[PDB]
Amino acid sequence: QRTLLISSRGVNYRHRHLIQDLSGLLPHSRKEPKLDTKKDLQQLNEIAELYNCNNVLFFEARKHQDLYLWLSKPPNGPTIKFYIQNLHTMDELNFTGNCLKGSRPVLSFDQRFESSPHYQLIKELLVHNFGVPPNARKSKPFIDHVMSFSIVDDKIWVRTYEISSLVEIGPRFVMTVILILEGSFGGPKIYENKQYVSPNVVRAQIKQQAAEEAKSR
Amino acid sequence: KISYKKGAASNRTKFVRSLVREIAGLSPYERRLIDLIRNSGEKRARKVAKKRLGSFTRAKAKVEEMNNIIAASRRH
Amino acid sequence: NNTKAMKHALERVQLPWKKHSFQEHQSVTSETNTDEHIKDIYDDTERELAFYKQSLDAVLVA
Amino acid sequence: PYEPLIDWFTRHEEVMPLTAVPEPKRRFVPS
Amino acid sequence: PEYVRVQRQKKILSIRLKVPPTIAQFQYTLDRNTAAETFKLFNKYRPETAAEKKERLTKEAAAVAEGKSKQDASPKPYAVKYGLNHVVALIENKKAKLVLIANDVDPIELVVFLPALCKKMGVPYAIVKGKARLGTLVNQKTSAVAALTEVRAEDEAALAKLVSTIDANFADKYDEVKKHWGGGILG
Amino acid sequence: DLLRPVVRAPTVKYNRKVRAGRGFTLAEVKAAGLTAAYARTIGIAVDHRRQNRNQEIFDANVQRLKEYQSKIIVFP
Amino acid sequence: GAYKYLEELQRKKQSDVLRFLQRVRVWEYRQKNVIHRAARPTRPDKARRLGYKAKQGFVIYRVRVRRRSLRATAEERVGRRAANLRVLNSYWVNQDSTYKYFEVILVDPQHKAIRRDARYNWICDPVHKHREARGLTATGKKSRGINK
RNA sequence: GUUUGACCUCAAAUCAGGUAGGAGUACCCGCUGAAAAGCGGAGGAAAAGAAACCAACCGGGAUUGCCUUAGUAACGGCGAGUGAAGCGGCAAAAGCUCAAAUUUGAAAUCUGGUACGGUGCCCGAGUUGUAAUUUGGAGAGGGCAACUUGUAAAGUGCCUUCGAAGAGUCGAGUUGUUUUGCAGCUCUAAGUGGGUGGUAAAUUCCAUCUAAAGCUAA
Repeated sequence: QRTLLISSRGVNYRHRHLIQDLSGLLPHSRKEPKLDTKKDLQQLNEIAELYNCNNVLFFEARKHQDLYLWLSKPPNGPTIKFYIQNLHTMDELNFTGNCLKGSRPVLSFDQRFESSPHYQLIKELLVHNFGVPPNARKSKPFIDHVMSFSIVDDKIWVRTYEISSLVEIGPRFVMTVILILEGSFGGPKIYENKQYVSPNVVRAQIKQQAAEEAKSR
Repeated sequence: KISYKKGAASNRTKFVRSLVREIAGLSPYERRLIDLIRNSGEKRARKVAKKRLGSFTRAKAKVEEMNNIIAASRRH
Repeated sequence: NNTKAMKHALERVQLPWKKHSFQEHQSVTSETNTDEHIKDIYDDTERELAFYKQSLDAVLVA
Repeated sequence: PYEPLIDWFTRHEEVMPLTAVPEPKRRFVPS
Repeated sequence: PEYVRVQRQKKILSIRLKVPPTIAQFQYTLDRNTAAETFKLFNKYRPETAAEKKERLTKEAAAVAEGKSKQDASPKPYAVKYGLNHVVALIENKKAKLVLIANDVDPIELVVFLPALCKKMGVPYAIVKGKARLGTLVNQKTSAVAALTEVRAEDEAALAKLVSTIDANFADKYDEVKKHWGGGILG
Repeated sequence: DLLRPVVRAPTVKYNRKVRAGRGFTLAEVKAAGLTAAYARTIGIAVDHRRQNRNQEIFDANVQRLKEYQSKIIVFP
Repeated sequence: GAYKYLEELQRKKQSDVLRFLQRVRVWEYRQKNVIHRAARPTRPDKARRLGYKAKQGFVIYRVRVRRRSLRATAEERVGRRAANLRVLNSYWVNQDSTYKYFEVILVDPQHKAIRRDARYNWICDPVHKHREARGLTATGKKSRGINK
């Protein structure tokens, strides 16, 4: 398959380097310039139809703190929306190694992803996203570049490693599911995990508690 | 209250801009884009337009405007 | 409506097993043993160490 | 290259003026 | 001098390089006799000078002076009109039965729209050659435009026939060569 | 000092609190039966960018303007 | 009024006509000095919306600057050169790969027309002397970044 | 017509009238800038200043300064420590002017000179636009009605028709700098547009202003 990476007008440099590293990870992915609208999403399908890509990624950066992502097949029903948390960039010494950019990726599920059907969808569509055909450049050498996914309670910890035996090499993801809806980017909402709470609701709870305290005071 | 700048496009305005774009001609990237349309389709036309521009909405706007030019020129 | 459109998406998933370990994957049976006080990243990295070593054995074999 | 310019919109002639300004009083009475 | 050199160097590079067809619509201008009769027509419709205006004003004020004053009503004046935004104003009405456009204007973009504007509006525009002469017929140094709307009955037939004439000499002759790129020949 | 509107406060900490404002509106002074421009010469503050959205605040400041009009004697 | 047509014809700059005018006027100014006087504004619509009036006491200078901000520096050039004049504002007219060309509007506070006509007497006050030096012009405020 | 004259442009003035420098610089405003110095520019103050604002409310309403917000939010080998802002109380309170459509039934505008700040006369400047009127809070045209203050100016009720605005700019890529902004190079729009910010029971909603021009005491 061919893939696209799209970002929004929200920009923070620690947030930005993540997209660069991800683009370096997948060669079939692209680094098209960021879109204006965080609300209009159907046009992206046309972009995919213009770029001939079977899965497209859109990153929404709201308020320069909140990170959501969609990954979806652009002529096609599956659409899953995720929340992003606890990120780390290439600069620090957690990592201590680089790789030739484009070796075939190995992958791992530290979870059943069978009993829960929506998690099985997230599983298969992630395999789609990170499945790299032979067309990837610099794929002749195998760098032992591997990724793993781990639902802790409901948050997938997504991680990357290389051999030394092992050393971690790539970005650290604490990712959360939000919802699943039909169509390429529109079709009606089908599934939603109620356990997730957006940080907007959290600030609302804090502000409401402050208002109640002031009223009692 | 909504500013009168918000209301709509006056007839004088559409007239004026049509007359300006007539007398101006077509820029070399536009002179390119017409031939790229006629040769390799609106898909590649849109791709090249967006590469020239920054965003995609301006790209579709440009391609639609230039299709209007092509249609109103060749048939009339 | 959930499971039905989920099966719809399963059908829309074009992941055939025509080519084995070209996705190059190993799937785990159990979850990571993550005690909240323990440094759960390090509780992870040992288990994925195990599973990637398993995948390396699988790739070297086939 | 160079090509001649097409006159595709000039050839259409509008039969009315652009703006319907009401005529002022002062144009008909001595100043 | 520097500026004699510049002005002699000016008009060489413009013909050296290809002028856009929106330009060179200029200098494809009215012929000798037709401009001559256009100016003979206009010289009957000179505007009142400030001096003549003040003479008539003091005359009529003195007429009001008398005890035994005199009160009368007088007809409309007749004259060409010449101010640029005013000239465009009489267009888009329309009121200009004729418009003359000088070719030599240092900010030519002040005037590039006027030919196309009057073409689409159907005003019988003509490109006269020399803004200074427009200034002469209007009590100004320069005008760059000369519009006329209202004409007495004693010249109306002359106006209409001159309109047909300019339609014959300018619109017919030069529309196809208004329609090409000019210049481009080295000097 | 120039007389001012009694105005409602924003936010939730002081949603219950009432304040002195800048100026009433054009609409309110028209409801007073006088013009804003003339109302300036009398010493009444006026704010154009403000909007009246609460009925009770409006009515209270209207009665306030009535009593202001009552207590003032203007010299010719 | 015709000035609208000037505005929207200026809107399409890279068009054939205005690029041709750019390319002739850039050369014609190139023959001229770094700084010199223009008889009339080449973009009268821009001059008006920046505050121009065609009467005694309004001076037009064309300034050439090599590629602080370039517009602000260009304003400062005429600020030093014409000390008696007070800089009103400037605007862009033309450019080259070697130089950028700007047109600056200066006002004389000594001519009685400016001293009268209370619309513009405000610039006669000594506090407005060398606005460009203190960044009180349009580009000065933009570079300082003073807004709400 | 080899003449003469209209312009435009440019020079020259021991031609008329004005204007700049320099000192100081406690405070103020810009540029530069280390381990502050320096440069440029005033004034009695200066700057800023009447929202392309703040907010999510039962909304506020130029700017400026004080208390609080608060050593909080946020930032930081999240180490050294750095470090706000809405709102609220108070002081003082001020709003205005352009640029967009014609006065065309008369450039109505103004510098200068001269004879007695004003008046006359004359040169000029100016239509490549000076005056009057209109800055979105609308406003314009008329008609009717009355009022209120020389066929003078202005305010209000109703009918009809009109009802014009900041582009090498917004934005985007990249480079340098800065803590998001700024500066450079390539590119460059739109008008029931555009910018910013929330929002889904998502082929979403409604929320709020109008940049790319300018003045203004305390």
